[PDB]
Amino acid sequence: SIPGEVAEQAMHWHLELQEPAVSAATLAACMSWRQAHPLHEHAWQRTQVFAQRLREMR
Amino acid sequence: GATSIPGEVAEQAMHWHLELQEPAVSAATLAACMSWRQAHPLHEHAWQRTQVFAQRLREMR
Repeated sequence: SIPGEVAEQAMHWHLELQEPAVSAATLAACMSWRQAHPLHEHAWQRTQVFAQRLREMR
Repeated sequence: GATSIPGEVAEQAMHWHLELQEPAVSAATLAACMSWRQAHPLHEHAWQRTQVFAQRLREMR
């Protein structure tokens, strides 16, 4: 149950962290988002879990 | 016209955009949307252009 705005932020940061190469700026930014509100962190965690499950099904 | 999206890609792009418009989205739904975007360059591109035009349209309402 992630609110839509949190979800799009969650998606944008997850996708950035999937690039082959990530900048320190982007990391710093991702972490700041995660740390800014517990729902950010929760959204991040759950999205990690299902992304992993999804890959295991391809 | 100005480069269109193949029909099946657009159909998927509309589906994923509308899912993300819901007041609440599941993590499963995010993971699926991301996987689609990542599966082919056309998907990601369609997603981005669709965000752009949806925003423009909203500014016209």
